Amino acid sequence: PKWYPSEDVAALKKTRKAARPQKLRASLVPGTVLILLAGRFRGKRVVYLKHLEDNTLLISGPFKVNGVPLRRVNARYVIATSTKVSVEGVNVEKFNVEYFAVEDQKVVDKALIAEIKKTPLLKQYLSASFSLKNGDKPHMLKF
Amino acid sequence: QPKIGYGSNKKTKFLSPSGHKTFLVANVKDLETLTMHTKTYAAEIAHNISAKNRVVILARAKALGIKVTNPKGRLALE
Amino acid sequence: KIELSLKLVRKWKKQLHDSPSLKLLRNIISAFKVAVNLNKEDYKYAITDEKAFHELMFMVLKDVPQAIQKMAPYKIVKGARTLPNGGNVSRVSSIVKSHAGSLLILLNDITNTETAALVLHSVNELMPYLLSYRRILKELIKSIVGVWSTTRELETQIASFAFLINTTKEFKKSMLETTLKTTYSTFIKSCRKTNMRSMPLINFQKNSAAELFGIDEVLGYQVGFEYIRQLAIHLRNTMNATTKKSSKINSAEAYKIVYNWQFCHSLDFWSRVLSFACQPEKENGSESPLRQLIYPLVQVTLGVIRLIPTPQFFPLRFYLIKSLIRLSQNSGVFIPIYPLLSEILTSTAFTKAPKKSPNLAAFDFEHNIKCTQAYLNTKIYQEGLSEQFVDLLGDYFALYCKNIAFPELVTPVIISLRRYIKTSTNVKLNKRLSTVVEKLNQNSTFIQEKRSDVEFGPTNKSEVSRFLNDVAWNKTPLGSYVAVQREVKEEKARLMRESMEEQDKERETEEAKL
Amino acid sequence: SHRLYVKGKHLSYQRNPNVSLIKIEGVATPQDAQFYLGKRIAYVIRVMWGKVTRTHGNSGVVRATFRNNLPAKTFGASVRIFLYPSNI
Amino acid sequence: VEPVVVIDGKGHLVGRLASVVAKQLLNGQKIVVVRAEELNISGEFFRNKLKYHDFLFRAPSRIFYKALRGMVSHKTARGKAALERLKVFEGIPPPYDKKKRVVVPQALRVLRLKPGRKYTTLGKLSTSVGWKYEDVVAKLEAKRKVSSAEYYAKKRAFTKKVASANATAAESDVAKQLAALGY
RNA sequence: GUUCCUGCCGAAGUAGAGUUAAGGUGCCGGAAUACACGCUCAUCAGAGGCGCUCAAGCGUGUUACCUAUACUCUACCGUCAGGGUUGAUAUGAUGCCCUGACGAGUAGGCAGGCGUGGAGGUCAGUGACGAAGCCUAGACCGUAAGGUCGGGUCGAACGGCCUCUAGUGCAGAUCUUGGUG
RNA sequence: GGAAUACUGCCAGCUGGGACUGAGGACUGCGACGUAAGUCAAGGAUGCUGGCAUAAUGGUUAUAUGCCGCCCGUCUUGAAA
RNA sequence: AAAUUGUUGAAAGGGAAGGGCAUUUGAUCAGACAUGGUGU
Ligand SMILES: [Mg+2]
Ligand SMILES: [Mg+2]
Ligand SMILES: [Mg+2]
Ligand SMILES: [Mg+2]
Ligand SMILES: [Mg+2]
Ligand SMILES: [Mg+2]
Ligand SMILES: [Mg+2]
Ligand SMILES: [Mg+2]
Ligand SMILES: [Mg+2]
Ligand SMILES: [Mg+2]
Ligand SMILES: [Mg+2]
Repeated sequence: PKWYPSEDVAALKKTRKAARPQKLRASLVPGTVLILLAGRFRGKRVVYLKHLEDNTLLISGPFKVNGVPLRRVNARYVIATSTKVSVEGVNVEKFNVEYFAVEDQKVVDKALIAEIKKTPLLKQYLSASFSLKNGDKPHMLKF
Repeated sequence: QPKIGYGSNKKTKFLSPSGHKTFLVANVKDLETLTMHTKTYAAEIAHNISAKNRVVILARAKALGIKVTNPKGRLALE
Repeated sequence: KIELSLKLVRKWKKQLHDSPSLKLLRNIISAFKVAVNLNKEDYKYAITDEKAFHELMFMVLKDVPQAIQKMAPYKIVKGARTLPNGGNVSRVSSIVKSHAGSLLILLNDITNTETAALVLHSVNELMPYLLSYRRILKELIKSIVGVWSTTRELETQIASFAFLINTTKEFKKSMLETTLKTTYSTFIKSCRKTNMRSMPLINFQKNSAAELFGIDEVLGYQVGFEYIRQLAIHLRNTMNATTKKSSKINSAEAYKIVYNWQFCHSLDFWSRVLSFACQPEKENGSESPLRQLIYPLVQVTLGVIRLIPTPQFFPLRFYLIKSLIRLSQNSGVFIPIYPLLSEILTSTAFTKAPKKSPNLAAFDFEHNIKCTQAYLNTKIYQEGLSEQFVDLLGDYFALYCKNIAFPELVTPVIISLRRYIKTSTNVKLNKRLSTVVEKLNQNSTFIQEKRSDVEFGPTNKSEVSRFLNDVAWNKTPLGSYVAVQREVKEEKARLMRESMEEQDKERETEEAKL
Repeated sequence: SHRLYVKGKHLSYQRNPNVSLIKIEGVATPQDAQFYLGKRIAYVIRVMWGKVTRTHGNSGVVRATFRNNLPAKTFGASVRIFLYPSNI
Repeated sequence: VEPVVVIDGKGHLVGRLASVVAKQLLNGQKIVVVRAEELNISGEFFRNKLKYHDFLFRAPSRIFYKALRGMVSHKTARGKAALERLKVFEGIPPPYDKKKRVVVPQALRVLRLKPGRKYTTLGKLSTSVGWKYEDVVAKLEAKRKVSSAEYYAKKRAFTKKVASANATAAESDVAKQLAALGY
């Protein structure tokens, strides 16, 4: 109170806007392969592990397969393909949002590779990048 | 074609891009009427003021902390 | 929010003089920031006592630099004050980075000499941290140039320029390419409206900025050559615009763009700069780069003088003529100026009899650029125009008053003058022109009698430059005349100033009783 | 190749400089154009960003809004349309 | 779909071809027109003759250029740019003689003009209005047709080679396994 | 003859989004050179320009599509109407605030602003450190008539404000005169 | 005989993608749900993430190169013509 | 005093001076957070 209020302070009206947990798109499910459309790893195929509280999807390359480390990715900048891997092998509880502010990636990668081996040619798929060739129309293209 | 529908909003009317309404000032006494309304108003020295008076007005305005719209006019050009 | 108390400032100063810490410096600087931003805008500190505020200002400006130096003592290297490498320096550097624009606000709000000196000194002891920034070092040199440009106190201007020299000569790398730019840009846009009051001040500004260009022989050449070229662009734009038919911008009255005081201020400042750099002693038998800019400057000035041969702008011609005479005096370059003067001697003012005689005040040829349309075709204006013209001839032909080439520099002029004198109707003009004619013939005879005893030919430049080195220039018939005339002019200007000064004194008396 | 977009042409204005008409390759029907709604447009060095708003006509031309309107000299200029924000 | 499109002028109508080309140019596509002397116009020979006259450039290419410029707002910056994008020629000059040339179906005379309706050939019009070069172009065209017959023979041989290569690829396994699995 | 700008009432509005009438979907130009029928190409074919002839000509139906002073919602500006507000308002109860309706309008009529002079009163107004007048493809303000400032020009006095009183820019003809062929 | 489908109509039935608007500034009301306390999508947008400047860029001016227009009034479309 | 005519000087240009449009190359000017605090 060391200064009397010069002019006046207009208090903001109370806001009836409570934040609620996000409702993700139906295609996104744990163990779903993803295509990243921007950033350092744009056009690179990655695996989906879990959805964080702050609405940043968590993804692993695996770094072993394609050199993409554990990372947070925005959901809207990602395409979801119809091919899946079982994520039950990897537990994915410890690492969280605040944690993001090598050994863990190795632990995750061993379990995820274990499931990757069963499906044919999946490692090659995750290794290679994606791009649009001439004559490719996305709207028909089933991803 | 001019017409009333083009009229500007009252809350934004008569406002410079700096956000200060321009008020004409002739002498120090008229400057002092804008002592606290520094946020709402900015002073503008009249065209007919002599150079000797303009420096005094500018000094008093700086002391009061009132924005002058046209300083360095007739003390500098443009 | 902490409130400033006379206790708190006393404690901060108490622990400043013994064992300060970065926390204390940030606290002091934040309080200082509030203090300087009270009128112009969250803040941790509140100020209520004038004693506490004054004490804060005092201790800050006079001792926060001292503590800053003590924490991070700079070392003199090759004449420059340079900080060392270390973590503690970087922390202090951010602290000075948090003090700098409070100093800037003080600089922009200077109103008197002593406050200017204090702010400039405190700023002086904080260069070595602020040389690392360019939003601050530029605005610093931009602000003090602003003070050097807008102050009406000659002492404040002297303090600002002394600061500019002292800081510039130490470092020369970050600032010098900006000091020159800011000063000459002052002479372009933020130029002071001319009047008998501002003449000594603007003369000091020019005589001061001239020295800065001369310090760095090469870099000055880099700067001025660019800026003079800017003038040429305007010069070329107006010539084409007037001459061509295009109705783009002011075909008929384009003179307004180039026939302005700011432009004449420019061309005078450049002559002063080149004259300063090209002086024989500073030359010291060593060529300087600035001499090569003499030719561009002369071409620009001559191009400006001839762009209008109208009476309304004869005062403009006279000022640039004096500038060219100065340049030739200092550098020794041969400027042809008589063709211009004799070319004006066909005008309607130098030739036709006066029409009106309202008995107005005499025109201030020294301190004006324009006739104002009331002095046109008047007895006073003709009588003053000729008064200037005759003395300008006296000066120009007094430059070579003691040279061996003066006879043949005089012959074509005496013949043409007698042609004009014999055909001119105005009696007073013929009397004045006559005087110069006989004195020119007299000095021609003087030089002839002194040259009849010479054994070396024109090719021997060494001896030609030695001719009458024993004789003073003022002892020649044209010197002894014109020197006296200069006094009869100089005294006049003095009695103007020693008059105008009193007018203000008298004016002051009135506000005492108001 | 590293292309993750389709380079499309800017046709003209709505006729309104604010709205622009964009022709995108391999899109014959409005139904095909419905996929591209909401995608980011980038005219390319300087870049101006925008988005696809809604379809325009039966030929598959779409409307587009940029943060600053196009200078009107780019009618027929190449323009990029990215896949993000993806809805698939 | 190509950096440059070469359109044959034969059997096309000046208005429809010009409109289509102008629309393409305004979209940035670069188009070059060749063999414009044999361009077609609907109506009778006299009417087109007097139309070009009441306009009164004699060459067919220039007539096509005028017809196309009538579409484009040439006085604007955009129209000028569209105009430098265009190219028009009588006969095929080099190097486009070595490049295949598309047809615009919308402007084809065979698909547009009804049998038993008088039309006019632009070459005859241009010659009648004072274009004294229809003769030299015809011989160049005949030489071009001889070269094109040789090229057609070469293309037939190339197609036979392509058939042999396609047969060779058929008896390879990997393509057959891929097709059965997918694609 | 016309009658500074804006607004209002009335015989016989601004901006964003969507929808839609009349129309239109070869290009200029935004929309299918879409469909489905009957026709017609005639030396009178047949419709802004270029152009069109199994039409880009007709009549007859189908959808799709483009979009306006039209309709809906929102925000804004105005006029109108209904209201709230004093043991006093955080700014002239002729103030501030809330809510709603309308804005085409011909004939006719009414109001509010801008500018020009006259007079009374007033700003202890402004002025050689530059008053008035004029210009200003400069900046700010107002929907506009315009206003303020900057600069130029100008070179000695004049302006702002309350009141009453006078009083807003163009067109064209008979021709006339001088001057030039 | 058994129904199905088509059409019309209703749903205070779910769920997805778009676009424009974010007007208001202490609280008050109708409400909803909460054992309750409190919370909310209920009388007009808040939250999270990233970057945030000698930049992003903006203005003025000058040449050369070519394209178009090119006596003036009226007229004209939407506009030169 | 305008309006008008003539000599001389400067510049541009082409048979008219002349504009608008596009490209080209340059020259030159303006371009904050002086972010409130804490920490070693
Ligand atoms: Mg003025
Ligand atoms: Mg509307
Ligand atoms: Mg609409
Ligand atoms: Mg209130
Ligand atoms: Mg009503
Ligand atoms: Mg009505
Ligand atoms: Mg009065
Ligand atoms: Mg005016
Ligand atoms: Mg405005
Ligand atoms: Mg919906
Ligand atoms: Mg010449």
